[PDB]
Amino acid sequence: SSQLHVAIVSSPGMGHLIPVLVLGNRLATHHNIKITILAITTTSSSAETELTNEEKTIEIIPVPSVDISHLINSSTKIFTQLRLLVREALPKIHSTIASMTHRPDALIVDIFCTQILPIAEEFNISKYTYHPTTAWTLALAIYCQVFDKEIEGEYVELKEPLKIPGCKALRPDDVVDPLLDRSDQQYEEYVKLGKEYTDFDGILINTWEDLEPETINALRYNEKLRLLLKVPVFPIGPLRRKVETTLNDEVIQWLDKQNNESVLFVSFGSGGTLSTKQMTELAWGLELSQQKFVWVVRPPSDGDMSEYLPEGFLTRTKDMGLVVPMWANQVEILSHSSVGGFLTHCGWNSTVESLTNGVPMIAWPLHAEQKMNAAMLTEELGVAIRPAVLPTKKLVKREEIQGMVRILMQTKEGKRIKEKAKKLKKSAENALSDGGSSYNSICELVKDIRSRE
Repeated sequence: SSQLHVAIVSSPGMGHLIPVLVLGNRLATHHNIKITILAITTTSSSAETELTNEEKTIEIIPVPSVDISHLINSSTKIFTQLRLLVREALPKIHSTIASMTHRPDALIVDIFCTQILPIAEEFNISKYTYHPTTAWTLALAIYCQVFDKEIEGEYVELKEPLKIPGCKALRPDDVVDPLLDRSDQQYEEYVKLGKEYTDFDGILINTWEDLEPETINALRYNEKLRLLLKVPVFPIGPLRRKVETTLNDEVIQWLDKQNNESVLFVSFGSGGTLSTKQMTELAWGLELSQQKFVWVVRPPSDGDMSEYLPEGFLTRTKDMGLVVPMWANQVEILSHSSVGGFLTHCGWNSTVESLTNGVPMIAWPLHAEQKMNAAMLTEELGVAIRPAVLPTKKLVKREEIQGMVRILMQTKEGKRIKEKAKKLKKSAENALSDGGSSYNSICELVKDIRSRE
């Protein structure tokens, strides 16, 4: 009777489900909320079998999408594909919710599912969107419908940056992928998402007031912005996975010998991979740095580990570093006391796993909103150092990579950057703890749900 039913909808891919699984976990930590996760999938193996609880409090339901292969081609952007899939899946999602015996009191969609909006309206459910990256990139998405109408040619071409009312100016090189090419599908789909945000009952952003106090304030009170929005923002971050016991973590038992904060963690996760030329440079610059590291490798994309590395790389670096194939327990490593640095694509979940541990960063942006994330982490916050030219524009050579490592790990500049990471970690802990802003922002989102019911 008293307890709420919240349904969170995840677009496909572990990279999208885990944040949604993290968000439901927080809602249910402090507020008597049954979480159902509608998990939009696409097709793979005999994994067509498409933590479901003893008390039925956190259930994952697979929602199998309909096949979009006939609406795409080999040159379609992954933003556009994601949007065409959710668009096409809409009836099956209409069907899932309609046949749920306990219908949800509130529906939260992730950022790639805002087209579910009519379904929530038809069924009369409170609607919300989960923006899982900066409030900055959120304010860009919303305002882009104004930049659309007042800029004539490409954005990538501009001489001066982009004035988001209230907010840091966005230098054209640092723009999100949908905005690289105005002729593309994804550009016109991005401008739409921006106008879809405002139709929800509120927006949740995985950030916290201290980290983005101007942006969040702009969102709430700017003259020019509040024309576009008219709904509240709930900064509830930084949300991310707790540390897990695992079975024989080869990397963790390595790190137990090393000295405190003396290892550089290098991983792009699943986000991405490097080309062969950029891979072998990173191999040298790590080798050259005379610096202890753990490196997660994905065979390269030019458009047995030894093969795609400099010859006898591992044989040489045997004493110094640790090379790891495919994947690692990233939250767990970043939580090791003996880790001091992190070269990362700046995916906002990886960033937040690093910050909440006071690990500073080498910002290596790759796609999506990562450039704009790597801009905040260096200019705005000073918790990271990026390469002089975004590694998407020009190769980053081993000499620069070498000095990057040495600065971060060895010098007093590195110690100050890490000092900033440890302060950010602290103000995140405050924001999450009882009475914090993110804590109260959640208790304020609950208040909104219980009000419309």
